Amino acid sequence: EVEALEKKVEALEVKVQKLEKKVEALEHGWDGR
Amino acid sequence: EVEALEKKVEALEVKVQKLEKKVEALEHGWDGR
Amino acid sequence: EVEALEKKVEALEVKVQKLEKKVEALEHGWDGR
Repeated sequence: EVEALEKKVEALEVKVQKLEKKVEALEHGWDGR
Repeated sequence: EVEALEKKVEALEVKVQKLEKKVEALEHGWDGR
Repeated sequence: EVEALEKKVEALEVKVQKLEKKVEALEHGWDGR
């Protein structure tokens, strides 16, 4: 259970980092995004 | 503790999926968003 | 392990709340964002 939760949490960290990059690109208009 | 963490992690998955949909809509301009 | 996971989950909640605010601002154009 705990190890599986560690994996789901890391997966969420990956998804959140991607969202952060995409949101910063939209907020700042980077490269015309 | 562990079961409560499982619930919080699932709640985060729900919030992250919603954010992903909203961000993709903004990035692609779907339906004028 | 479990307490460390509790901390990572709270950190994710903070990041997700920030993303939600930023996305709502972009979706609604708040304050010209």
